[PDB]
Amino acid sequence: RNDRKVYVGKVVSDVLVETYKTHKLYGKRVKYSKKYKTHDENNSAKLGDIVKIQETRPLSATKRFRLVEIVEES
Amino acid sequence: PTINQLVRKPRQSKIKKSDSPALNKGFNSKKKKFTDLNSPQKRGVCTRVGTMTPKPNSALRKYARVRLSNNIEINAYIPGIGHNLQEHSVVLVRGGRVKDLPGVRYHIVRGALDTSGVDGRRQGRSLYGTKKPK
Amino acid sequence: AVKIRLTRLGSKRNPFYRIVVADARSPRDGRIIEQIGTYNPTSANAPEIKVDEALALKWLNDGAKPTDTVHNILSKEGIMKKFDEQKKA
Amino acid sequence: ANIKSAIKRVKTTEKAEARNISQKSAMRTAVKNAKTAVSNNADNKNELVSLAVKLVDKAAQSNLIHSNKADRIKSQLMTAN
RNA sequence: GGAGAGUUUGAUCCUGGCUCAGGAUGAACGCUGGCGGCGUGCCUAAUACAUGCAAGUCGAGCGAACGGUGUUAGCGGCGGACGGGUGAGUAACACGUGGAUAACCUACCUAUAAGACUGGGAUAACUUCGGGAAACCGGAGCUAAUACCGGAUAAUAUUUUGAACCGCAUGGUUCAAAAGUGAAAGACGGUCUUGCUGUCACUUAUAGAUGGAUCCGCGCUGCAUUAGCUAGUUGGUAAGGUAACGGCUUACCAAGGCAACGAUGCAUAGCCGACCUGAGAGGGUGAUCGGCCACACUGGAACUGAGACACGGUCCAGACUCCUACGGGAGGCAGCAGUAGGGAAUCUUCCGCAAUGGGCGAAAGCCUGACGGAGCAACGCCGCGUGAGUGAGAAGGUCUUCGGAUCGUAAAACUCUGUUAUUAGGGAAGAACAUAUGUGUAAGUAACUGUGCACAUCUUGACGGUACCUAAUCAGAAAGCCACGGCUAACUACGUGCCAGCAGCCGCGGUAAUACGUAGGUGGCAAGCGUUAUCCGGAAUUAUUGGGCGUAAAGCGCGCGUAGGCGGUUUUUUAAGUCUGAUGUGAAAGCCCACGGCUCAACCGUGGAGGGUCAUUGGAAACUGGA
Ligand SMILES: [K+]
Ligand SMILES: [K+]
Ligand SMILES: [Mg+2]
Ligand SMILES: [Mg+2]
Ligand SMILES: [Mg+2]
Ligand SMILES: [Mg+2]
Ligand SMILES: [Mg+2]
Ligand SMILES: [Mg+2]
Ligand SMILES: [Mg+2]
Ligand SMILES: [Mg+2]
Ligand SMILES: [Mg+2]
Ligand SMILES: [Mg+2]
Ligand SMILES: [Mg+2]
Ligand SMILES: [Mg+2]
Ligand SMILES: [Mg+2]
Ligand SMILES: [Mg+2]
Ligand SMILES: [Mg+2]
Ligand SMILES: [Mg+2]
Ligand SMILES: [Mg+2]
Ligand SMILES: [Mg+2]
Ligand SMILES: [Mg+2]
Ligand SMILES: [Mg+2]
Ligand SMILES: [Mg+2]
Ligand SMILES: [Mg+2]
Ligand SMILES: [Mg+2]
Ligand SMILES: [Mg+2]
Ligand SMILES: [Mg+2]
Ligand SMILES: [Mg+2]
Ligand SMILES: [Mg+2]
Ligand SMILES: [Mg+2]
Ligand SMILES: [Mg+2]
Ligand SMILES: [Mg+2]
Ligand SMILES: [Mg+2]
Ligand SMILES: [Mg+2]
Repeated sequence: RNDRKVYVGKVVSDVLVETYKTHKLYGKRVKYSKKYKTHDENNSAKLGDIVKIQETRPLSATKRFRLVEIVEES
Repeated sequence: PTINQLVRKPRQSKIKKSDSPALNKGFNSKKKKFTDLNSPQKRGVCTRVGTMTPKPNSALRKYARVRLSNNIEINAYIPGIGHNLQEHSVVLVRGGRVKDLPGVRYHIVRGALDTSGVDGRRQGRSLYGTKKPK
Repeated sequence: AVKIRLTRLGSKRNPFYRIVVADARSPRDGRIIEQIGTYNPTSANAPEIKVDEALALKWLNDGAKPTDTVHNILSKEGIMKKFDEQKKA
Repeated sequence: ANIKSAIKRVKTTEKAEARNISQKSAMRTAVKNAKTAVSNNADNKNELVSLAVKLVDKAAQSNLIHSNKADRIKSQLMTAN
């Protein structure tokens, strides 16, 4: 078929997906994070859990991801 | 500084400033606002011709007071020996400050608009707006 | 519709043509789908036709239509005969 | 306005708009009537639904509505039927 | 593939700024000006626009009228959403790059299949009676269609029953198997049998192709002397809505959402390929060509349509302009020219559809300010001229230590040439076709006509009698600009006397000025040469490459401490960084290399290379990160 983007992150409100942005001029890696509002269905996950998410069609004004699996419990 | 300091606060180069600021501005009459255009010359009208004394040097250096087409007042030097300028003359003004004359940052173009060429000039005539003799 | 047509290159009084597959609405020298050859009508001896025969039949079988001059070019290279023979067979 | 074919297009647009308005109005009336008849289980709720389905399909053929909108309207009646 | 120099001192070494030598331009200005080729030419007022042209076409869909087979207005179809312009708005999924849609739409085109049955009623035109200055509007009748509308047949489309199999959650692909429901058109030909049949056209279904839409990762300017922002806001449920998912909209429920990783606000800006500069790392720009977006006097809408919320369409509101007979009417150059205005500054109210491309048409063809050409401008680049050979120190100018020196083999004189120029003679390519006419073949036919394919004949050039070529005649028409103290190539005389003037810097001029002005000579360039403006370089002068902080500018007065940055030794493990292959993609044009055509060169063309912090995927495990 085709593959949808997958991320792993920590719940910050019941997902933060911290990544690195290498500096264009100096070459140093700098940590940056982006919050991915995701769809949890039956409110299963809680704050601090490390979760896996997958990209979906728009679900609301800002939700574009579905929580597929919980990796590390809060 | 450290690499981390440079990442937090990158280098910043000094901003260059223009030696002829009155040439790099336009004026929209309809909107009564100033533009930024970088012209090489500007038309203007002579408000007050006259002379001024230099700063070691000693002379009576001829100049004119000009209101440029962008409604800015400048002091412009009149090069060459003799000129035909007076009040209400229409002149073309170019860049180039004259040392020893404080507050005169521009030159009047000889042989353009109402300014005549220098009379009797035979060497470097194109700098003084003089046609080729004979 | 989709056309097989000539886009102009070269310089003044010295035309050179690329043979392209393009949307009819695209500007003559603008966006194309795929180039399939060249055409030089001012060459010294031969008009220097350089058609990619496998590409031309794929687009002809996909509904692309040549302009009048491109039809003559494809005919001079036998592409029109192979197109008609493959359609019946 | 200025161009001869633009002037003619004003007339043909007005003629099409008048026909389209009538057919849209009739189609919407039958859909609303069929919707009400379901919410009360009338004896002829089947005839009113069949009429509404007939007109919605004719509007889609006339490009008055998209086929996707006709399908969405058709289902809403038929599930409730 | 990387150059420095001047300037702070009596002199020095540092530090440090300043200035200069280079390249470039949509340039402008001054002086000057021969030609050819190729390109480029409103950067300012998205200011206002006189006039002409920039979108039509189809009589083989239809009736009528006027003319003698033609044509006009009208109905109808298709086009007018392309092509062309502009960069105002926009800091945003607008754009670049990489993906996703199991949340999408798609006229014309192509292929396949099944069809194309049976009825009806309008109305423009038109005739007639009016009303209005006009724009135009009313009354009465009349009439056609591939216009419009009923009915029949057609399901893969919808509902329900389920089932099998599969995916990434919603789900998706089939298998059914019942119920509703949805079409269409003829024109011109052949054969004739009024039946069959060719082409184009029509309907439905399914694919392909094309075009469009939405979403997401990363990338995107300043200002913190801008720190709080949001209340459909953030999520949920339901309904409505859309091609489609969705606060897209509404109702109710909850109080979320964003932000120091810079929210928000203000300002600025269309973005990219590219372009200029630089050794590179970088810095600067978006005119021209190409891609994407946005806009069309300002603001708000919707209609038709496959597609528009539509530059040369409609409706409404506003500013402005124009006609009026005062009731009323009309308009939108950021299309091509052109005008006025603004400005330092940017062109013809040209020719043609011959070529390429586009719309309509069966075709002939018509339309096409796209486009192809011509005109103007040294605005740029490239090429060629303005003569060549021989010619011992003539005159004239300038200087002179009045011997001479120098302009100078320069001139004249003798011969020679004709690129150019003038006159005349010839004169390409760019043209491929289409149509028509013959034959042949393929499919189909009962057969033919026709259709596809092939060969042969026919017509067609705006530029333009242009390029080019040939002959004759004549050195005759065709050189200017800046500079010469040092940087920096090239010096003397006279005039002037801190005046007049020069000047990028150092500075020059106050009576013996190589710096002012002129003259002779010389230097540098040359149809150009200088000046100004602007950008990069020199500038290691924001220093990642590549700088500093005792006294030159620079260590917070000093603790405690949050975020962040960084972090000792070893083993196992992982695979985010790192390394190494594969695949896809990074358009075309451009730059660079190679080759080909232009007499050369510019330029043009062809084939490569390059350019990602790109994605996906297979390996490695030392280092950084995770366990
Ligand atoms: K000194
Ligand atoms: K044409
Ligand atoms: Mg030929
Ligand atoms: Mg030219
Ligand atoms: Mg402009
Ligand atoms: Mg205007
Ligand atoms: Mg007609
Ligand atoms: Mg069709
Ligand atoms: Mg019809
Ligand atoms: Mg702007
Ligand atoms: Mg450098
Ligand atoms: Mg519609
Ligand atoms: Mg339009
Ligand atoms: Mg217009
Ligand atoms: Mg115009
Ligand atoms: Mg003016
Ligand atoms: Mg054509
Ligand atoms: Mg016309
Ligand atoms: Mg000039
Ligand atoms: Mg020297
Ligand atoms: Mg001088
Ligand atoms: Mg003297
Ligand atoms: Mg000097
Ligand atoms: Mg001098
Ligand atoms: Mg030259
Ligand atoms: Mg610089
Ligand atoms: Mg510099
Ligand atoms: Mg330093
Ligand atoms: Mg220190
Ligand atoms: Mg001190
Ligand atoms: Mg100090
Ligand atoms: Mg201290
Ligand atoms: Mg202190
Ligand atoms: Mg060349």
